[PDB]
Amino acid sequence: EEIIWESLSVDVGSQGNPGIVEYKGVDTKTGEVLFEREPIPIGTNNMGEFLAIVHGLRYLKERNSRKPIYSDSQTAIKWVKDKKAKSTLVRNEETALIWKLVDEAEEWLNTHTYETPILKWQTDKWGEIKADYGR
RNA sequence: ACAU
DNA sequence: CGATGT
Ligand SMILES: [Ca+2]
Ligand SMILES: [Ca+2]
Ligand SMILES: [K+]
Repeated sequence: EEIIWESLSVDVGSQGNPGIVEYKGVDTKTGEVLFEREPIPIGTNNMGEFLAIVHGLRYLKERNSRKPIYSDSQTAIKWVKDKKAKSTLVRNEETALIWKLVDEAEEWLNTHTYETPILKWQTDKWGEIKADYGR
């Protein structure tokens, strides 16, 4: 019902889907960019949404922060909860990098603990998530 | 249908 | 218009 302003917000941006993928995390309150991943040559929107959440978990754990993470992605929130990214993207030579990152993110989830609430950003009521790359 |  | 997902 109410935005939790003391939080981290994440989003993906891409050129094509599948296509070049990047992601970033921002302070929900100020918009300050806290991390940004170098573009990955080929991935999907949902792989990027997933990697952004997991990177957020790692970022907050390293800093002993109990802030929640917002994502607008129903898919990525579920994949994190399941510790399994059920992407349809072909695993081939071209997609090796994104798949390595996804595999490594799952591996981290399977070897670490966290209490970070992962919250759905309600775009229809609140506008675009603060980490949005725009049009 | 809903979320991107 | 297309694609990624539950
Ligand atoms: Ca998003
Ligand atoms: Ca966006
Ligand atoms: K659809």
